[PDB]
Amino acid sequence: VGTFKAKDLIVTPATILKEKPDPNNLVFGTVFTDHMLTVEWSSEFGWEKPHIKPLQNLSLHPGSSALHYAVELFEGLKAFRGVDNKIRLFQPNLNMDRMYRSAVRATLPVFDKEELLECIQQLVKLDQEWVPYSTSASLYIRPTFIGTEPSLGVKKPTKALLFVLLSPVGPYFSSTFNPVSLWANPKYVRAWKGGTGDCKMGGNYGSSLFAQCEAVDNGCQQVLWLYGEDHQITEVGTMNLFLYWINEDGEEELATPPLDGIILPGVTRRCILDLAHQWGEFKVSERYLTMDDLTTALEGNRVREMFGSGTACVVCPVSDILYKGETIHIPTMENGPKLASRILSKLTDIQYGREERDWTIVLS
Amino acid sequence: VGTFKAKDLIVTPATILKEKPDPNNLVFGTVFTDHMLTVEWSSEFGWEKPHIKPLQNLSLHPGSSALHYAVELFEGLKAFRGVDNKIRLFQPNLNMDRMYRSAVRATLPVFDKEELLECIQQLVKLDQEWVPYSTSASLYIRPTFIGTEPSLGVKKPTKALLFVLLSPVGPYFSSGTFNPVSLWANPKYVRAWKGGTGDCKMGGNYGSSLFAQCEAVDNGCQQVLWLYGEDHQITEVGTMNLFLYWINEDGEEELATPPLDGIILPGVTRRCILDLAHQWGEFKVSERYLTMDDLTTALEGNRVREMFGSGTACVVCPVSDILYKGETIHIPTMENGPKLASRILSKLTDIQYGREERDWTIVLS
Ligand SMILES: Cc1ccccc1Oc1cc(-n2c(=O)cc(C(F)(F)F)[nH]c2=O)c(F)cc1C#N
Ligand SMILES: Cc1ccccc1Oc1cc(-n2c(=O)cc(C(F)(F)F)[nH]c2=O)c(F)cc1C#N
Ligand SMILES: *Cc1c(COP(=O)(O)O)cnc(C)c1O
Ligand SMILES: *Cc1c(COP(=O)(O)O)cnc(C)c1O
Repeated sequence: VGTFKAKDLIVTPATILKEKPDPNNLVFGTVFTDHMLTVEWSSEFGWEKPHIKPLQNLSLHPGSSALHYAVELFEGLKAFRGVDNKIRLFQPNLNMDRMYRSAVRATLPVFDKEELLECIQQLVKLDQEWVPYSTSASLYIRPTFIGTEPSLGVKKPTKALLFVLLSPVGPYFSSTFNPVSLWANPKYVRAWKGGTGDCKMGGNYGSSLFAQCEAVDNGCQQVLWLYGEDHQITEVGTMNLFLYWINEDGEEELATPPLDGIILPGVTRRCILDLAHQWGEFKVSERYLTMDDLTTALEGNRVREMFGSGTACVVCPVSDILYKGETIHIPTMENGPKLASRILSKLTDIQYGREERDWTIVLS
Repeated sequence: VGTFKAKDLIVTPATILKEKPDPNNLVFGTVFTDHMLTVEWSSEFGWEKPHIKPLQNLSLHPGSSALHYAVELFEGLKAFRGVDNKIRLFQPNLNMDRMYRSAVRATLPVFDKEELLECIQQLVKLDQEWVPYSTSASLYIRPTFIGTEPSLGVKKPTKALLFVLLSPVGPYFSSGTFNPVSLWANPKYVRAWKGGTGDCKMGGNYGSSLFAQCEAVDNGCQQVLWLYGEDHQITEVGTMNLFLYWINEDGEEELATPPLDGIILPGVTRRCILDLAHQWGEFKVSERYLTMDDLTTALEGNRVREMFGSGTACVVCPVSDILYKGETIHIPTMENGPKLASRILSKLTDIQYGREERDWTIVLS
């Protein structure tokens, strides 16, 4: 159980550089930078020295376990060009923690978290002009970890590739807030107790595409993932779910589903709970929320705001849920949205260096 | 929509051929033949013409959805060199049915099932000397279907590759005789859930299983017994369907297997075994729920005869033991012959190797 070291980085700069895209006409994860990180592993020799080199196709054996048994995991984090023109990562330690834990659950080989971070930092530094010159755009960092075992045997891989892509992304909505409609159909399940839903393992995402297409066919933008006999609301697509409301006890509450195995422990989710705890202005509950809790609250005018949280869209307001053939209105946009707007501004201010924070590291 | 057609096959023969492996010293899925099938798809142009060409690395964009969101599915079926030296596929139509259905559930593009079969048949024909000269070995056919979308967007792919590998494989167990397995039963891990993809051969179902398989091996077990629900239903033996041969609660001789309620992969071998047992008409055949309590209650009453896994891998794999809640539970399969397991093995083996005629076999094109 060794590791690749950032000290050993072999840098092959590209001799031909690509034009950067317009920040205001960007489709998410469509455009890639000049360079990538790649690190080879084998059971026989362990970690090879890491490479920063030009973006290129991967040459994979067609038996590679990533292609057959989804022996794969990824991360998502961003680099932000601040108002002071300094580039910052946001809580990147939490991403490295989550990637390591996911690697263990996948049986992919462990690595030193600080060494991968330093390798990512060198990659973003070389491609730093790709971090858009825009206070509403970012560079998406996609660490990826794949089994490359050339064997059809269902086993712990004896060959893996860890690589990192960079992709400049614009504002989540090309437009201020575009509130989403959620397609809520309990027939589909994202994740289950005893499953891998609390990891960013590829297997969790492939099974979701069918339901996402069903959502789009019914003029919704995301899936509301329901779970269990009592229809728990768990996640908004690939975003954590927050409910701002008067609870059953008549108390002002920010509620989110708890980490009981079926929720991806989001970085944004952690940051929002940390903020709401620190503010000390209302109750903060990691607790179960059902469609009946929600509809009961809406008939009693107890619901203020619902929003998704994630690296993608820091705070994504929900306006409507389609469920049992009815459109259910969530009055998020008629209540400001006051708290969603405040949370967006606090995280945005930290990300873009408008305010100092422990949560940000300036680029190496 | 539309489909690639076998009539459009572009064949690029290999100019250098590899030596075949020893039929008696084969490891599953480690050795590959001279050629592969590849077919490109895009939303813009649809299916390109299929290629049979030398085995080669795939050139994939590192954003390919197969690498990120497991936008992928596979099949497993075998070609058998029979006692009459004729090469036979076994129920290959059922594999094409299952691949199509899996493609729909994955949001990968549909294709004509007959055209893929004919493409596979041409591939196996060109590489037919790879079908081992051994009546206890096979050629494993691995159809694979991957999203190759160069975009990190979590979406229906606008780019896919369908390809087929061939791998000569020996008997499941080296000895050729039954090597009975121990199952590691830990309810903490769940293979599949209602509203999930457990009834498809989608890659996502398999990645989550490796950790549990390693836990099994660490406790001297060979396979995972997949438990489900508050009452601990026995569902599957690793990547094999589960059969229980026993006296049921009604005092009747019964072959039981869990039913296709969404959390069971509809196995070809599973279908063949039910078809046989129905046809024989010698005992009750029940697609029904089986719990660890049903099993342990039956063992206390000496009501259990045989437990076996079923699958293309190991036609019939006897179970001798289950580790569950820190106790070793003995299944007396090997002390009861195993009579039914042995009969089922013989019938399917005889069909596969052309010892007996059947509708279930197609001779090679
Ligand atoms: C790429 C990714 C995978 C898994 C979890 C999170 C994640 O991050 C993002 C996801 C998305 N994204 C999609 O790719 C598709 C959808 C649709 F709704 F269409 F399914 N929604 C989305 O938010 C995005 F647009 C941006 C980011 C970012 N940053
Ligand atoms: C490769 C494959 C994938 C999914 C479903 C079935 C399937 O078929 C097989 C599986 C296995 N196989 C493994 O790959 C590992 C394991 C252990 F659990 F031990 F890791 N057991 C096994 O039976 C095998 F040995 C042969 C065949 C065949 N043909
Ligand atoms: C990535 C992800 C999230 C959000 O996590 P962040 O670290 O906040 O980006 C939420 N749910 C699922 C299922 C995810 O995959
Ligand atoms: C493939 C598979 C089976 C058995 O399939 P056969 O067609 O009989 O080889 C059983 N369970 C799982 C999970 C499988 O993937």
